[PDB]
Amino acid sequence: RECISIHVGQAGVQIGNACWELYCLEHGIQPDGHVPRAVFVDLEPTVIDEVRTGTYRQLFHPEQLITGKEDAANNYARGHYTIGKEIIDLVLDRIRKLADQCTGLQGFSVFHSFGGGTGSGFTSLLMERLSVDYGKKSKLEFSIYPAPQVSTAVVEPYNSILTTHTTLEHSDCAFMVDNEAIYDICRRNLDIERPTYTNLNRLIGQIVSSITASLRFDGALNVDLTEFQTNLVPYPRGHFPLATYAPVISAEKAYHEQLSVAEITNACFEPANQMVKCDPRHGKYMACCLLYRGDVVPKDVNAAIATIKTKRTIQFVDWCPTGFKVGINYEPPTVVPGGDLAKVQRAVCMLSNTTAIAEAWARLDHKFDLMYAKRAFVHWYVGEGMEEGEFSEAREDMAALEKDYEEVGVDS
Amino acid sequence: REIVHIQAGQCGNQIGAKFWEVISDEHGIDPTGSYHGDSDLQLERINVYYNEAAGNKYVPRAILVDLEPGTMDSVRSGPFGQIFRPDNFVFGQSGAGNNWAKGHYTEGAELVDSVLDVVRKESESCDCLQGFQLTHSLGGGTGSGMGTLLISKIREEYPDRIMNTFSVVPSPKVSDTVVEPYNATLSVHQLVENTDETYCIDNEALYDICFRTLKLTTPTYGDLNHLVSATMSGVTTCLRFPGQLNADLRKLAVNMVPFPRLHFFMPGFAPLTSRGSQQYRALTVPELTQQMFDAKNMMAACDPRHGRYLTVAAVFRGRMSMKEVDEQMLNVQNKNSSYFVEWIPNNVKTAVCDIPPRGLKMSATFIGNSTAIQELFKRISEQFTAMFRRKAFLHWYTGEGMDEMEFTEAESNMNDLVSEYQQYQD
Ligand SMILES: CC(=O)O[C@H]1C(=O)[C@@]2(C)[C@H]([C@H](OC(=O)c3ccccc3)[C@]3(O)C[C@H](OC(=O)[C@H](O)[C@@H](NC(=O)c4ccccc4)c4ccccc4)C(C)=C1C3(C)C)[C@]1(OC(C)=O)CO[C@@H]1C[C@@H]2O
Ligand SMILES: Nc1nc2c(ncn2[C@@H]2O[C@H](COP(=O)(O)OP(=O)(O)OP(=O)(O)O)[C@@H](O)[C@H]2O)c(=O)[nH]1
Ligand SMILES: Nc1nc2c(ncn2[C@@H]2O[C@H](COP(=O)(O)OP(=O)(O)O)[C@@H](O)[C@H]2O)c(=O)[nH]1
Ligand SMILES: [Mg+2]
Ligand SMILES: [Zn+2]
Repeated sequence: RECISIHVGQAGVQIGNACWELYCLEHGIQPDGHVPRAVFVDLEPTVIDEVRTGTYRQLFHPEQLITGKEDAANNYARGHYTIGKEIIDLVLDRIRKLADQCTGLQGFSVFHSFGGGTGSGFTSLLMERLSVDYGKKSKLEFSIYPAPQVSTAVVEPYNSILTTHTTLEHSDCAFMVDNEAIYDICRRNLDIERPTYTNLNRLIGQIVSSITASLRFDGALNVDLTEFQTNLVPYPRGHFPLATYAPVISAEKAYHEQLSVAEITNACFEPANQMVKCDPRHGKYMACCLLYRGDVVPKDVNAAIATIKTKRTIQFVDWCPTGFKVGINYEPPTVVPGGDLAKVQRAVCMLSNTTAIAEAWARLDHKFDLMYAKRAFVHWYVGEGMEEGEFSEAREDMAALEKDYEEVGVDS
Repeated sequence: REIVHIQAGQCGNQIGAKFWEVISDEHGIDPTGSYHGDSDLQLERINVYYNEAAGNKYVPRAILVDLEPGTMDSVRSGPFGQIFRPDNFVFGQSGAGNNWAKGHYTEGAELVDSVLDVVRKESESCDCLQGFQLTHSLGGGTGSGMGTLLISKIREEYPDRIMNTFSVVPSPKVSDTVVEPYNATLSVHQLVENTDETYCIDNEALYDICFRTLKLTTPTYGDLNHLVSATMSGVTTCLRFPGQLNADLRKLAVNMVPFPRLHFFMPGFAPLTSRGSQQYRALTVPELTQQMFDAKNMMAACDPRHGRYLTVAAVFRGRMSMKEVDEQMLNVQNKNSSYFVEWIPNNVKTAVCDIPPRGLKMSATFIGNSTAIQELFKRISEQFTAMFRRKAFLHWYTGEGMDEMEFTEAESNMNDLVSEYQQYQD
């Protein structure tokens, strides 16, 4: 029934504090109410401390807040092997101590930031140690994969080609939200050149609320977590769909809010609104899980979608007749009291697997090579319990992820 | 986390006074007083530079190494001079001769053990050690020789903790000493092989940047020092503050050093406007990157425009949009694709603290790893040969128990170091 969550890496923790905020906010549980149902991991104390100093301070147990005073290191190796190792046990312990206390759970919603040290590496083995300790569950990892041109870390790809290959054979469904492609939404669909990280977080903090929160919440067309991976992954590769939200209108500027279904659903497939720089440049969808929430008439959907199924310029895979999982919830969304999110009475958090990422992975793989081609910051990992193996052998890994996402599509 | 500063030589020392003059105020620590901190955040992370004893006396955890009493006895007899626990003063009343050899093999080699002693008392302080800060000048005895030894020993004692080095590489135009390239070439040698992050500053790159970027007409040393100390505060201490995207020595190290040499950077501060007038506030952000990335404004002597970059780290510290930050950096990376090296898709390492420099609204330290610094070790290396060839003031070295193969060694080494760096400019 439940779904634990492990927010790993400063980012996964910032986003965590955010997604965790939106929660109580739409459940009437102020600062000090019940008890969360997740944990927080980081090898840099000062960040988890922010959850220990700032807002939502006492809504957590100093037990579900793991820290390694030591060093973060923007390098996979160190975070996965060398350092990150020391903490893992302890980490697990909570996701085994928190996993027990419950009643027939469904899985762990993992929150990490692909291209980091504590986020890429660590998790790599966290999800790793999970796939074995609970192979019998769902492993949906919600990632924030590398901005297409606006990356931060100098190594980023090293850290992301490595978190992909190690987690690939362990996740159930990996959701992806592109940090940059979300900015566009903040520039083009909300207008603000002042987007603090605290915003992107409010956003995913939204799209995510549509996943677990409301879905695990009764409705006219419930959709379990398992449901996802089933209706969402055509193949064992921990396939990565993309998150998209519909009413991303500004709560100040424009106001046409009352945008009946027929509109908000069409607003999902236009590439300028998908929290991912993977513009459907060719990527044929192969399965979409349209999660609606608020006042929505099933016919409105079983029509708004029909209209789409016949737009053709939206070309769905061949081997897939119908790939539209319609998830209907009741309670409308719940916008921050005064952030910058419109606040409509219905939304569409549609996520999907698109042959599109054939790109995004490509463009991120290429990156890697360029540097590896010169070993660049390699000495930083080797000296951290890794080898020419793990790199070269994780490169070959993704290689067959560029072929995979190619074969499962583009062909009939 | 933590670090333990090291004031090698007079310069490195003189600067200590300025690095601590600053940092303290950037942490509300009065002479011997405690934390008067205008805020409450300038305290949760202080440890990085102090120690708890009394309850109002957080003492800087640095080392003051020097073979010339008068110096430390000027730093200890002035302003903040009375905050260092006397135990910190590792003096060498000997003749602090201006010979690299006199402070690395003969005179300094003795005072070393009585230093390492303390560098251990401070390291084994508490919590977890990160690395050590090292200030000095590569143009003298107590600086290049004895300080370059202090590290060769440090890096044998904790090849784990990092080693940032702040070197005052011999300014071009005019040398404030004569053997300079001797004391220098010999210390850079030791650097390229122990510390793993070096920030090279040039007394004349400063003047310039201090007489034209600060209409300042009488730039006393105190100033130069002050400007420098401003950068080393943005680097370390800063990142030991919160931030949307914070880093720390390692991130800085693990994002800036593609190849083990250690490589040297060139620090640059952001708001560098003259007092009254200039107080233009054009600091939205494009103004800071405008600054940081220009030629002038690079504490180094060489000009970036004269050689690609391998890595860059804009360590900003003042509330800004992870969008207008992450964005700007890009155009910058495209307007100058020419010089920014290609085999690194994203050279730049954007870092973002929150709280800014006490009295300012928005700043951003720049730590550049450009291939341009090739054209400096060249300089140094040249000066050597031109004088080595004739063994100029060599008797002051050998006569101090040195080797004719020692000088050969260093030059070559550091000389090769020039070579390599070009391997990327191409
Ligand atoms: C009324 C007002 O706003 O005054 C400003 C000011 O006029 C200007 C010109 C300051 C001023 O700085 C200088 O004139 C300067 C003198 C020698 C060497 C270098 C700089 C200032 O003195 C410096 C001072 O800086 C700080 O307070 C920072 O926290 C800074 N502190 C120190 O350097 C410091 C100085 C003395 C004692 C202890 C610390 C800092 C910067 C980075 C990291 C840590 C601390 C500031 C904003 C000002 C004055 C006071 C006029 C500027 O410099 C800095 C470092 O902020 C010079 O260009 C900037 C722009 C500022 O607006
Ligand atoms: N959406 C979003 N992205 C973030 C946030 N914080 C960081 N990121 C992104 O995630 C990556 C940064 O990872 P880091 O913060 O460097 O590292 P980490 O993953 O926390 O772990 P370490 O490297 O060990 O510190 C970059 O690509 C950032 O753009 C956040 O709050 N929200
Ligand atoms: N920025 C700066 N440079 C200094 C200071 N003092 C000496 N220098 C420089 O250091 C070099 C001389 O070395 P010195 O410090 O006297 O050596 P030592 O004292 O024998 O170790 C010259 O290039 C000077 O410009 C200072 O307070 N600030
Ligand atoms: Mg972190
Ligand atoms: Zn309307």
